[PDB]
Amino acid sequence: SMENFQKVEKIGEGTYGVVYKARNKLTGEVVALKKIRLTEGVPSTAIREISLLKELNHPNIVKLLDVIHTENKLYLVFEFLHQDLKTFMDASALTGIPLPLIKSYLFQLLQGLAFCHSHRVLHRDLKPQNLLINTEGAIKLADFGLARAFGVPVRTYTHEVVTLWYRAPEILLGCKYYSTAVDIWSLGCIFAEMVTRRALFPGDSEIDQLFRIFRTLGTPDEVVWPGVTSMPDYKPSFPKWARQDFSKVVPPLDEDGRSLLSQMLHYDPNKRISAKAALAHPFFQDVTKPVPH
Amino acid sequence: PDYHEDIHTYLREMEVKCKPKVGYMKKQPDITNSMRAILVDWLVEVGEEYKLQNETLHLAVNYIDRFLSSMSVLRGKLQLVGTAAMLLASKFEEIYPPEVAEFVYITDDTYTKKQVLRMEHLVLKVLTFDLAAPTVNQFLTQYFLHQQPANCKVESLAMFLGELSLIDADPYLKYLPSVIAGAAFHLALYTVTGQSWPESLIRKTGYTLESLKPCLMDLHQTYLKAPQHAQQSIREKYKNSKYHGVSLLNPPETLNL
Ligand SMILES: Cc1ccc(Cl)c(N(CC#N)c2cc(Nc3ccc(OC[C@H](O)CN(C)C)cc3)ncn2)c1
Ligand SMILES: [Mg+2]
Repeated sequence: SMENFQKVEKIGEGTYGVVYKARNKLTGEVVALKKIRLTEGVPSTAIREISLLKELNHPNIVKLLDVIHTENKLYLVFEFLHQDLKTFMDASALTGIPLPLIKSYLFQLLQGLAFCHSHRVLHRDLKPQNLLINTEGAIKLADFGLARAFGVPVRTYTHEVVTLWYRAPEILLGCKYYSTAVDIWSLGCIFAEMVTRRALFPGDSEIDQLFRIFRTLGTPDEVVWPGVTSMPDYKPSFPKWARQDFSKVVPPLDEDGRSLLSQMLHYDPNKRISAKAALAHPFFQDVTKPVPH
Repeated sequence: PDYHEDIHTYLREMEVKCKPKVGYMKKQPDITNSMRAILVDWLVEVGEEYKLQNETLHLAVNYIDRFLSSMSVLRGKLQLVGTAAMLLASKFEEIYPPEVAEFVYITDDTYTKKQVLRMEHLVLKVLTFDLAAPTVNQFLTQYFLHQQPANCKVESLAMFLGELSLIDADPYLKYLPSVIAGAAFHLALYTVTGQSWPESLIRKTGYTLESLKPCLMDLHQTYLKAPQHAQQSIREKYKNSKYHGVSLLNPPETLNL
């Protein structure tokens, strides 16, 4: 079954299971292989990942190429991309990322994510480590191990969701319904981070996380976010911080860039911009697809 | 309405792709519609004992009907197929699925844990890991947003009717989830409020009362004969206050179509 793949090197460790770079000896094709040692049967994360990636064919969503499924092991065969955005951002310490690349990346991520939301999928773990880049200039959503298929309208899904730094305030305040808006939030934080090359809200805890978001965007009241003060994990002793001048949040950003990031980081999930609607933002009026260094 | 319409459209396409094959039961050498009726009804009981989502029940049943479309199963192995299917649907759909021992336990040790887990891999293989099937429940829930105003009795009764159609492969294997959900929503709406399938849902779905009629005439007789059907766990479940006691409501004598 794995007879035609030759391991090249280990890549790392996923939501679950272990990832190697491999090549197809017959075709020459380079692949990432997620191995799953198989208890409680097939992990629910693996079941969701496989069903949902098979549905999602998009230029900006990692391709699941095959599932090799033995009584012993389950292997997911992905197309191989050269790195993740995190490693790219670290490497850009002193250059920094050219605007045209930041823009092109965001345009692409918003394309992958719109397609996901159109196909009733929540990703629920967008972070730079899960966003993969090739040498031609593509970026792609990866790691659908935390993803789920959603209904219209949403039910309550897992609370214990989104790497903390990228986690939307409706999750942190315990709203019984979150939806597509939590993935827009995470992409907001990453847009910010591609520009500054540090994380926008690096909290150490749930309360530290909220407070950091509050010091940047202001503590939300019932005018900005109708319903906040009734949310389960809202506390009326919350310090009430002034909203900051948004040109301070990410200073290198021009007017259209600020406008966009502000709509992505809108408190009220219902007023937060959709991935679909964001594609048409004037920010992207001059978008190209430059290759990275 | 962010993506509600992209989503309806996608679910309309996937429901055709995910469809059981309407005539599979004649090709089954050993099991019947009646045996499948028994197994579904037990699955309802199981979902009640473990407090599973209605969606999880609709999903498992989809997995079973599609599995039985290509795989011949002896009558003493049907419950095994349905156990794995409910275990798979739990993993897909539940925040906290029951653990594999809980599934073994409720078969009353008909099967070992090895068998349940071996069946699970087999069901995955036959279904090619294609588990995000559209369901009647997924369609109803969108149709509910078209009520004026919302009515909990209407919702719980539409769910109750959509659920009864899971039991009887003849005639409901021949209808798509969106159509059954159509009939169910209209029949619920008419029974409780006197109203009909709204124009806004004609706009959304392209279905009219006329297109819904054949499914609707069947669903009406199911509702009328529900108290006398051999299988009775949906009727008892929907007597609970959680679903506003709707199985207690009187079916209309006629639909005036
Ligand atoms: C494991 C890990 C984490 C996240 C992901 Cl999406 C993946 N998957 C599987 C999926 N879906 C990849 C990776 C990949 N390429 C790659 C990804 C990171 C990478 O990082 C290099 C550094 O070593 C990271 N580090 C400093 C700790 C190098 C190559 N191409 C295709 N799929 C694997
Ligand atoms: Mg037969």
